[PDB]
Amino acid sequence: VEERERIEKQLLLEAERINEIDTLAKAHLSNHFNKEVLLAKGYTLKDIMQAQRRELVRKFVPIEQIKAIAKVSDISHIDGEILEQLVSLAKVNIKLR
Amino acid sequence: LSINERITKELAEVEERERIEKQLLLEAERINEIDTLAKAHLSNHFNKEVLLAKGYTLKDIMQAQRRELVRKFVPIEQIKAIAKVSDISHIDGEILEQLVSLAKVNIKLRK
Amino acid sequence: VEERERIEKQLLLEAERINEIDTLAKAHLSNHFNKEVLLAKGYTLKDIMQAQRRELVRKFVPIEQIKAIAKVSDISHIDGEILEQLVSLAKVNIKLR
Amino acid sequence: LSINERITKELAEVEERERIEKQLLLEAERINEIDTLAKAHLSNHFNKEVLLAKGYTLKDIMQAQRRELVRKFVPIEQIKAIAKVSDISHIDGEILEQLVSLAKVNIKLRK
Amino acid sequence: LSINERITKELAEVEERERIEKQLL
Repeated sequence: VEERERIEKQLLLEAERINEIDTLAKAHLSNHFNKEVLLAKGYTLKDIMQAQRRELVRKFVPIEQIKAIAKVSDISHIDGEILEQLVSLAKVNIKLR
Repeated sequence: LSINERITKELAEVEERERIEKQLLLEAERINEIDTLAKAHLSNHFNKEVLLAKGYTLKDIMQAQRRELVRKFVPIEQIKAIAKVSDISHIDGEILEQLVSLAKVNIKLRK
Repeated sequence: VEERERIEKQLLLEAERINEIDTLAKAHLSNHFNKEVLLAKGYTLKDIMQAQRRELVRKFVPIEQIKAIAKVSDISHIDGEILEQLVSLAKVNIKLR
Repeated sequence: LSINERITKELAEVEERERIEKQLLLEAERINEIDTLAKAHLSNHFNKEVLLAKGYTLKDIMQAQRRELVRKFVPIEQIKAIAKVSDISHIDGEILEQLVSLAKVNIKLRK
Repeated sequence: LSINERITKELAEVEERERIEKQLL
């Protein structure tokens, strides 16, 4: 049953990550990307989270890093570990901001 | 081996050599970029001539120049975030390529 | 996989040789023999390099050495180790020049 | 052995002797050139007579004269480049022929 | 001994002599 215990551990980890992302996004980007209205428009939870992450990168991370570190200007299809690096850089940017 | 098997082998052989030629051009551009960066942003003591006199491979010279440029331009926090560690002594590779891209962005915005 | 590693070593060696030859040639012979225009005219990379080497010999190395050391006046067909000796002598000549 | 086999053997035998005769003429011209060079550019102590008195083969005399001419005329850098080494003590041969050709070029341009 | 180990030793050697010179002054 400890397998489900560790699954629940990871569930809590990603839920806390989602909560942090949402809280920091609400005070930074807009109310138009709130979870309720995004769900009403018909987006899944993971899609909502990744869209919010990409918008976060499109606010703090400058474009030049995107076309150099992420190798593409459009964050529309870069998702993955590169997106993790981008959101880490965005966190650094908002820290220094 | 019919005619189609001849054509496909010929085309694959030609494409392989074309890709190799493109790789050679890419390596030449990499060497030129390393030369320009070392001349413009790093001290004379890191010139290829004196480093080669000390008995270092070309690739070692390239990665040393890259590691020095990252420390000079990229802040320590960005290194600790992207590379996940402070030390760049064992980060040569694709992560080093991302770091030098960030250093190029830093020098572009600095000017 | 180390066989490909040494192949890449030799690739870097010849790429550095090509880069050095090109850089020294551009400032010495002409812009007409630039890699871009030579490629546009339809010459392979090795053909471009050997043509640049022969032109280099035709600039620094005097003709008498060519018909004595290389045994022929025309560098058009001498390519090989003799061409290596000729380009070495050209390097010596540009050093003393 | 038919008639054609007779003709081809006869022609090959004749050509072999002609090539040998040409080789003998080439050796005579080589000896004449060595004599002229030793007389014109090298000291009397390297004359064939005194060297032979010291118990040296003819070929040794030729290569010694050549080695001395290369040092006298050809600069040390050209020797280190073409012959890949500074010492000419173990470079007798085709490389020595190239070196003496360069020495002939040097003496021609000197005048 | 890599390149970094050369640079750090060189800089430390230079700084030591500079401190000695300051001590002499």
